[PDB]
Amino acid sequence: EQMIQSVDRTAVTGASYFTSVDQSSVHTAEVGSHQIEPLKTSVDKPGSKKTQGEKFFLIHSARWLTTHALFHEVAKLDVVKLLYNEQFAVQGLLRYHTYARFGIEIQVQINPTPFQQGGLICAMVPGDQSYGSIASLTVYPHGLLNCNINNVVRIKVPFIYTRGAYHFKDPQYPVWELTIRVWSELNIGTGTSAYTSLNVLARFTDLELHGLTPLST
Amino acid sequence: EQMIQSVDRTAVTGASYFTSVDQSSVHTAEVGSHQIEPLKTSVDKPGSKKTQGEKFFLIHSARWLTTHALFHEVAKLDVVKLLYNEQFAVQGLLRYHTYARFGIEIQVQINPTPFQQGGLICAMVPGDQSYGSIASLTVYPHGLLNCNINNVVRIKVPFIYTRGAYHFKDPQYPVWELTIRVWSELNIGTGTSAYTSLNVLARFTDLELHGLTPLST
Amino acid sequence: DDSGGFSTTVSTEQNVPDPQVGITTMRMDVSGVQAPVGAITTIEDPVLAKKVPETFPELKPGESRHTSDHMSIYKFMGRSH
Amino acid sequence: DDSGGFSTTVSTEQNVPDPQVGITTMRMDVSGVQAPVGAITTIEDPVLAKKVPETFPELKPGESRHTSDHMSIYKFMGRSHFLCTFTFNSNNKEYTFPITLSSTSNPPHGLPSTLRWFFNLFQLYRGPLDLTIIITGATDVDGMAWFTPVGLAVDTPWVEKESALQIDYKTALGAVRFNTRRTGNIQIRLPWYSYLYAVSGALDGLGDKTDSTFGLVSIQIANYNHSDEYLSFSCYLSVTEQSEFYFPRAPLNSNAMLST
Amino acid sequence: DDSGGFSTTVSTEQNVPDPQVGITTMRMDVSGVQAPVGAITTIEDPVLAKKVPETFPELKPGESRHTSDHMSIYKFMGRSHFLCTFTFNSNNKEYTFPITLSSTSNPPHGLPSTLRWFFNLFQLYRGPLDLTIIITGATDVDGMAWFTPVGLAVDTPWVEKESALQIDYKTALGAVRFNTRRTGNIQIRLPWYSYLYAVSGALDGLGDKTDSTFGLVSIQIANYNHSDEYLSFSCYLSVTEQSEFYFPRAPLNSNAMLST
Repeated sequence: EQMIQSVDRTAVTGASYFTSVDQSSVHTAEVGSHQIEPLKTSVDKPGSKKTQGEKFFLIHSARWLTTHALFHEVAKLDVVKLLYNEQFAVQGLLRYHTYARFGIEIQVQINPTPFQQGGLICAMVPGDQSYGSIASLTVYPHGLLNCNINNVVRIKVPFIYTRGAYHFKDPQYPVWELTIRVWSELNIGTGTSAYTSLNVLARFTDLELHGLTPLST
Repeated sequence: EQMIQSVDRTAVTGASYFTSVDQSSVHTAEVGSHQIEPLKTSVDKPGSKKTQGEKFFLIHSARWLTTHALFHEVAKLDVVKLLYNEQFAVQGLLRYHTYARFGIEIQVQINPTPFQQGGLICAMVPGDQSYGSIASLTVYPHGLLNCNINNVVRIKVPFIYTRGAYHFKDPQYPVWELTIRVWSELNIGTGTSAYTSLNVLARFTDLELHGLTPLST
Repeated sequence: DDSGGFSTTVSTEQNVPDPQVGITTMRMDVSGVQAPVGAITTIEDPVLAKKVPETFPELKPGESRHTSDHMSIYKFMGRSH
Repeated sequence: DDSGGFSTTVSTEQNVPDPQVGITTMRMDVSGVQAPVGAITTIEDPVLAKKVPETFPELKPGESRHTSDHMSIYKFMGRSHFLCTFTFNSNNKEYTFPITLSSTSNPPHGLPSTLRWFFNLFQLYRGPLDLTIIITGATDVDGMAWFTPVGLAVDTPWVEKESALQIDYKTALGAVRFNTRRTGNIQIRLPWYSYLYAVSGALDGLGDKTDSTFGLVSIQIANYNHSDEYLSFSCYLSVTEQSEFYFPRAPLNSNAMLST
Repeated sequence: DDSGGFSTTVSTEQNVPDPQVGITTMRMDVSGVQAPVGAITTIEDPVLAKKVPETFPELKPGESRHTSDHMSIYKFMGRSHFLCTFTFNSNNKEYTFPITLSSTSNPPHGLPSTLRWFFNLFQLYRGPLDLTIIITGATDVDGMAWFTPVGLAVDTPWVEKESALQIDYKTALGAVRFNTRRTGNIQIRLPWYSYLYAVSGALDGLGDKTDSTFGLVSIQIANYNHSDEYLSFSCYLSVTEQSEFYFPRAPLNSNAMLST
């Protein structure tokens, strides 16, 4: 007695975070399979989280002048609040996620012409300076822009914050405030450009996500 | 004769697709490192391409009636052109990429009350039906929605198209047109609902990307 | 599954090209007095579609006489148009 | 690098905590007639920052005499500090005060003196605390002091008044009832109960309403009825070692340190 | 089956107590890319009920940080709770109150607040208890507090009056005499003396007069003679581990929880 084949009434599918439970069910219909067509269309590393979010972004820039006095703040910036924004394609990743955590890495650049002189100071301070005295900023991770020698610095911080992970729609308070001050005022010759540019870069590290959701829209 | 340490004038950084070449340079300042804080905030698989793009999406739906005649097309749909859209968070991935290629998998669902009767046919046709006669649609990958037995079907296609990979801003022509027809008309009792719903699902597979770019904005 | 496909039910294939050779040949009797089970089956889940059709008693259908084989696409399209 | 960092130049570290031990000891002469090379160096790339400073001839600086070692944070903070103090004009009323690291909060309502100066040195804090209180004046007065976690229903801070809370709703929170007579002083370890990973006092505006509050403490008195005899209180804090610390900050300016 | 049960289908169990430990720990990843089969199941035949729930991908949920573990009944109920309180207008009078699990009994006379909510969770209870009391106000007042088992001759509950009992008949029952002066607080372990297998608070009508009463406690004061100075009392309970529990019930509705 060979039994005839039994129709499968109940079967379960699933993907990513998703689930279905189906009573009409039946087997799935494939054709072909994954393929590698050995003449490659575009030979860059294929896109992925590694590809996208990890990359650098120009963030904020301001020119730096002579008339700034000691510790006149040239730059009060926020890491996070600026990244999240319409202007990037990294925007995509966050805007669909509620919770994220990450490390930060920063580049800072200027181009003093060697006839100029002065120095700048880059401090990465969580929260805010608050009433913490100016003088001590070097305690924080930092580098010293110096017209003489270094034209560039690189700072790297891992995650520091009081809760589990940051939340974009309703940030408690900005994680990393990026402060920049006039460390030694710019003194110039005569006819030299009395100004000089300043730029900033950023990228996430070990970026992790949670909580997909449309509600961002 | 112990030489004093030499300042490093020239050093090169890089990340993702990015590159810098810097003459102000110096070493990078770390603090700490990557960490795992063993009481875990949210225990889902952390987000990634796997997480996001691979998931299902509700796409299109239409009700199906009696008055439809034989082969009256209930559903003429496009896979791609609908996905790319503001309404999703998968939108994020593409909108920053020029070129993409991928496999497709489809779900289709209805709920005929067993007193109703009829059948539907789901065909995945690249390009268009064009003048290809109706009769033969079963040649294509397909399943048969049948009020009697199966309430569900699942179709899976890998990539088929005439160029290297699809391009969103300027699609040549839609890759996968999804056609649905009235295979055997709906005949009803008296007082039974004369209509029934129809829904569709999709997800990418082996999704690969290329060509980050702002120009989408 | 690296590709993430979850499922309970079997995943399979459909419409594999060139399942059989055009010419009739032996690449015994076929089926009888054993069971004609494949006669009744459901046409959806390709598994049951991929069963071999069987209906009545049969005999192995002999042999083609000629080797020239017309149902291979090439040998056909060789003739111009 | 799985994390994708590309670079030509060396990657390094900066500001490693507790590089050296406070007490002076041997854990020979130091340096001379060999080379004073580290004298001249550039201060940016932390490599050259992490070189050992060297200038003149030296001698190994002998030995501390005493073992008691004051520069370990714990052994320091073991000594308590003032916290807050107040009085009562009435019988059968309750006073509450928050314990809040807010640096913005300025005493008489807020952390005064040392503590104010203290908790602005570092971003994160967590763990248990030691609350003590001390009583003065009239005796055979009774009190109950309950501890209320952050955010749960609580009557106003910095106020002397009678509560609306169910005595149940109070006592079940855990409590200590005591007589001004017999002892009058108290030492109890505050628990660590928070939905926060940690708490921090360097904050501004919105969050300072929240992450800055370690929790609340309320005290109510009874049978003080006779108005005379002048009760008053005092409260002191110190931190056990089961608490920890994270990530130094810059210290406060002169103008931020008040005292009473 | 000696008990005679015939059946074709499997016989099984349901609702096994303490299936898992409260603290989160490891006593790998959890489930994924294998099958989420348990998602769909029928809720009746406990077999399918006893399947492990599974829905999405998961990760082993890390670790609790602290060892102190609050979901074991004992460690919870260690913390005492309010019980009852009252006063005295007079000298040389006695007040008695029953200790009764009756849920029907509504405070001020009955179990208030948490305890009321508490003992309706489970049918049976047995074992020792911990009675504490606390005193307030005038000092050099004396008292004696005797414990009376269920059913033996006892003066009325919820009443402040002088007793007719032989001082002998009192004291031999076991007693504690004490001075409001020296200490004022007391912790003593109630014995378990009953002719009942256990006691239970979910009851109605006739039996509630009986099985609901763990026992009686009376307190009498002396030398309060001078009417002034306002004595008052308070009483707290908690349960040692030598007591046990049985057979859960459903918890009370909102409208059954009162407090004072």
